[PDB]
Amino acid sequence: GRMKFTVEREHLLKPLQQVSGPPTLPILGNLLLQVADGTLSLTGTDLEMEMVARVALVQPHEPGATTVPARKFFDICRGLPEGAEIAVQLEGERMLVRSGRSRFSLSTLPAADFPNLDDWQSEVEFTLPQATMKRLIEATQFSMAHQDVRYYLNGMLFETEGEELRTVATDGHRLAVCSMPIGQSLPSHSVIVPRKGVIELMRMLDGGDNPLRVQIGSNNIRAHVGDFIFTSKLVDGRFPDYRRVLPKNPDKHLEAGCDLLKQAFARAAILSNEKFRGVRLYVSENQLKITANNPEQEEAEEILDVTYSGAEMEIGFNVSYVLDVLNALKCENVRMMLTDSVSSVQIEDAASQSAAYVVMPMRL
Amino acid sequence: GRMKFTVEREHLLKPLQQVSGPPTLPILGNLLLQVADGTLSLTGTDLEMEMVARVALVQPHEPGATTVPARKFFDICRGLPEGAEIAVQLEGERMLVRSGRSRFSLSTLPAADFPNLDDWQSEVEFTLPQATMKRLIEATQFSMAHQDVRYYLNGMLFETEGEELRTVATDGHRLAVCSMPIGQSLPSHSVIVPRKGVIELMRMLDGDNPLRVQIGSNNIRAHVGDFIFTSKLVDGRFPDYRRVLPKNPDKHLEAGCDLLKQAFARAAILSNEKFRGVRLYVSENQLKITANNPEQEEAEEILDVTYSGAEMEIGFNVSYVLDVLNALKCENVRMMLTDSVSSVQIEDAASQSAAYVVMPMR
Amino acid sequence: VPTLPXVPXG
Amino acid sequence: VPTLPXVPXG
Repeated sequence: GRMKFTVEREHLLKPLQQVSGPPTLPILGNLLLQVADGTLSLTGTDLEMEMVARVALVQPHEPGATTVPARKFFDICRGLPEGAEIAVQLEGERMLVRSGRSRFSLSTLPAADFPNLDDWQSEVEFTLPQATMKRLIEATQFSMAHQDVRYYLNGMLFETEGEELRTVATDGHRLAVCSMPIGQSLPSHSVIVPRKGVIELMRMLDGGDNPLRVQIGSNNIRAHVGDFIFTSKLVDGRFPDYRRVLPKNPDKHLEAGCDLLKQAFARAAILSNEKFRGVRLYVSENQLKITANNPEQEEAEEILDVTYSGAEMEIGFNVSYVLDVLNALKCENVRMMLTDSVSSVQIEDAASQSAAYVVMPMRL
Repeated sequence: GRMKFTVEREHLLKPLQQVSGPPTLPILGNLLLQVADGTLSLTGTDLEMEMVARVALVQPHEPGATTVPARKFFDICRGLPEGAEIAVQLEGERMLVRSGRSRFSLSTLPAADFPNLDDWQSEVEFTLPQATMKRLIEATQFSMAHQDVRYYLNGMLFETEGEELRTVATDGHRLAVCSMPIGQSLPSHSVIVPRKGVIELMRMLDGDNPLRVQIGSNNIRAHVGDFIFTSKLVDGRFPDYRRVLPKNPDKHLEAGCDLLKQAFARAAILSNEKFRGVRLYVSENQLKITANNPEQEEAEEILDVTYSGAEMEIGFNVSYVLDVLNALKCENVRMMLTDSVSSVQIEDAASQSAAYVVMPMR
Repeated sequence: VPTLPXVPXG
Repeated sequence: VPTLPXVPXG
């Protein structure tokens, strides 16, 4: 075709990287390039999610479209020297890229075969800081399942209610939930965002002062950041209700230092079973004792001063799940809410209820 | 036994890390601990090499010896808080570690079963700065073969001659050689250090203070501070790097290290993923690099260089070339060519201490 | 290794 | 992919 444009490397680099979401169909390894109305559009897709970037063209150009290998094109522009000028044109089934005395000829596929994602009605719409979205995902991402028969557990639930956005993730043995205000009256809506959507979501946040705008629409979610738009399919299924796995009346409240508890569990875990990773907790008046044994009959014991005045109790835990929660809390004091040795425990930051974590015990 | 000692975590941390740098035999996963004469000794081995560290015991202690799982003991000590004191004593088939209100009971194996390396006669002996040894290895390590049937190519040659120590590595396609002066009259000797020995050698380096080396007919030893490393040599015949250096490479090309590297890196994007072949056209004060892949895509680079010889075109594995440029970390590089089917020699334009030879492709 | 009581699933 | 002139081996 007639497509032709010339742009600075510095204006093309971040656009290219973001649409290059790091063994597919031939066309799906390519970016769609579109020149039109002083704008260059770059699109990458995998039939389930889609990333579009827009770049303003201040130099002469000619409208047109084509597709080119995404990674090769990004590596070419990234390999050029800082401040380089990149001129692009079409020549039959080839795209010629020129910068200085560097010449590149990339094979293309017609743009008419690049798949467009059909339209969908937005049902919920809101904007929130990038830092808020970052906190919601980092608080729960680790609890997601991976390649679970229940395809709905591989993703992360995104729930709206009143003034708050909520994320939930669970693999069947432990659960994480986190709610954040965003200062807008929103409808109620529950959707599941697949694992890869969560990742791509995280990738879009540049920790800048450009708010994030979300559109949720039954079977699709969309996110806007600056000149970037990410669209992903949702997972069709019913997510379990976190309210029904929260322990009722966990009246045995233990409070301990975040860091000291973590170091004690990390040390005990050295002599725990490599497969099951079980540690044993003995809770008594203002004292917590952690023990661990492995098939080799090695033993570890930790004693910590804590705040606790309830009944004595013995309870076992996968220490990896406990450490996962403590690292996600990044807290100064942690609160554990216990019921009995065979019931789930709720763990929270002692001074914040925004996030909550539920972990099932083991039998030892 | 009676073994017992109490030592600050900080005095035990780095020693433990150096010796426990390795799923083989149970005893080979264990450190040999020895208390004797106000000194704690930690030894780790893999049957082919061993590392020994010595720590001073300023607190009461009782002599004795045992073996304990290395990784677990290290992780326990490193997991204890800063400034912690670690008390160790034996309780039958177990070692008890105590620090604060933390208690650990590790299984042991008898020290009498920890394998001893045979004694050997030192034939060459010298000392040199750690930075010098660092330079010698970093200059050639990347050229070693990996899992080559020619067992002797999997290691690194260490050759003494006159005043210089030399290192040589090659995989049959490229070769690296680096010679440094150490200011001592040395006997001519040539021995092959195995791959894992080279790695451990680098681990125990930091870069001005001295490093003492002892080479024998079948073993090599290195002393650094309170550490002693010993490895078995590779029993074979290493090729002669003199016989692969091109004779009379009269075509001399000089170019910018960085500019040449970036050009090769861009061209490599469209080279064959398996063979990685790029083509170099050399002409008067100009170099042109081209690449092609099966999908018929094409790259081209043109650089200004210093060259006045006959025109020539020659192919290369662009990965081997980039490896050399990454190793030189140079301002200007010098390529010495002969013809399109002969090896090339690459060096830092302002340093002859290291040289690289790379065979072309068709 | 009992589970979170999802309904079903546990 | 010819080799360094090594005897034997090339």
